[PDB]
Amino acid sequence: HHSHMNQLTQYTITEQEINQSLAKHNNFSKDIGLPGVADAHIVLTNLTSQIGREEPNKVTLTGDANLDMNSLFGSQKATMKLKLKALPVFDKEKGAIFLKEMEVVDATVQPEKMQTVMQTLLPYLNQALRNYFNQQPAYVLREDGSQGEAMAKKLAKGIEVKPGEIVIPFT
Ligand code: NA
Repeated sequence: HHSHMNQLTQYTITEQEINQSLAKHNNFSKDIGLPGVADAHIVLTNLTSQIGREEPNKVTLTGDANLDMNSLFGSQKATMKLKLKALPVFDKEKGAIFLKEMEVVDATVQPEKMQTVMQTLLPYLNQALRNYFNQQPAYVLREDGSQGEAMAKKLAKGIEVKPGEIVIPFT
């Protein structure tokens, strides 16, 4: 019965909850690189997370990107599979979890000639990613959801990353 808080001492956010939230909040569509030389517009979709399985305190993400790579002489479409890693950090003020310092762990690009361009543009993509996800939270605690979530917002004593899920202690 919904009148009883599942958990009384903490609140838990699963990989699946983070994924659905990202699916809502992730609208990453940015320009990366050097206009007129190697300048890509990149849209990131389908971000799926893995919580705290490698580095105990870090999160991993897989996603797809579509790119339009541009130069003064033309453009070419590219697609990309990415693996990313980030550091979840809780902002008490906003009652929100941010995936900070996001960077590309591995990437595969098609077509082939776009492979070397993207390797060069990697640090630009890293910049766009961490600027985007440093300010767009991955998860925001609401007051009009479960009572547990309401209580996390009010009491949250930071977060703790465990295998498979993010825990927000009330204590
Ligand atoms: Na940027």
